Amino acid sequence: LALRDVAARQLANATKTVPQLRTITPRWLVRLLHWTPVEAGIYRVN
Amino acid sequence: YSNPHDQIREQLRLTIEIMKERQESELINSREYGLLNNVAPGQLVHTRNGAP
Repeated sequence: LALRDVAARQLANATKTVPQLRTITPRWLVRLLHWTPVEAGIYRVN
Repeated sequence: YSNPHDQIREQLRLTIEIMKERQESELINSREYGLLNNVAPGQLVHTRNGAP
């Protein structure tokens, strides 16, 4: 008998990931659109 | 809507204008300070016939 895994694991740093968000999508449309700046929030299409 | 006019700056500017008007009115009319209430006896004159 020797040191067990569960006891030796109390000394080990776990690698923690950032929280996984499953509803994330590639959002292709936003990446495919052309984006025009509107400096004062009003866009008039003549 | 802050192009070409800063909206916060205009709101603050106008607010300070109104407060400065109130400050002049208080310098004249306040009950604690205020010229019309801090007039000494003997310094209050009355018109002889109304008109100045």
